[PDB]
Amino acid sequence: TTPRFWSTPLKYCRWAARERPALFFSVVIGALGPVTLATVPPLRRLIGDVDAAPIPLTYPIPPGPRKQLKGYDDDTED
Amino acid sequence: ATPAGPPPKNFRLPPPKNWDEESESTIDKVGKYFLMTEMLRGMYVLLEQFFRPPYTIYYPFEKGPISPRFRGEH
Repeated sequence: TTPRFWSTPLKYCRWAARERPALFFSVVIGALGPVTLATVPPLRRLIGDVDAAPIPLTYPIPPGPRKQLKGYDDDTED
Repeated sequence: ATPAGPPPKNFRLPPPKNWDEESESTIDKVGKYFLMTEMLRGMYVLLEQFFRPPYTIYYPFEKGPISPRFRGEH
């Protein structure tokens, strides 16, 4: 009486929603993970929702040679 | 089991209905299951009783009713 998935895929899906709701919708929620991983970030780019840059978690050492500053030397003390 | 004579009209039940033939929508079926609608309704009944007057009397300062026919100590 229970439908078979590989012969009639859609009929099985309706039965599982109605007769095994906890198992069926776990698979549906579990599959929404990958679905939003494919839809939203492309969607967000189009609307202009840009990703924030990472915050610094270490001292941000400036790239390049040292600037050769002249100021606040020892003669400036006192 | 049945009385003698012809079977009572419509005594035989109709055949069982398959899942496919149930006259109730999936959204309602899924909603009641996950939301526990009939359990919520039963809880709501208790709140209605929570605000109704209690039946308790404060014995021995108050007494329950007895009749002139009441049979106690001889």
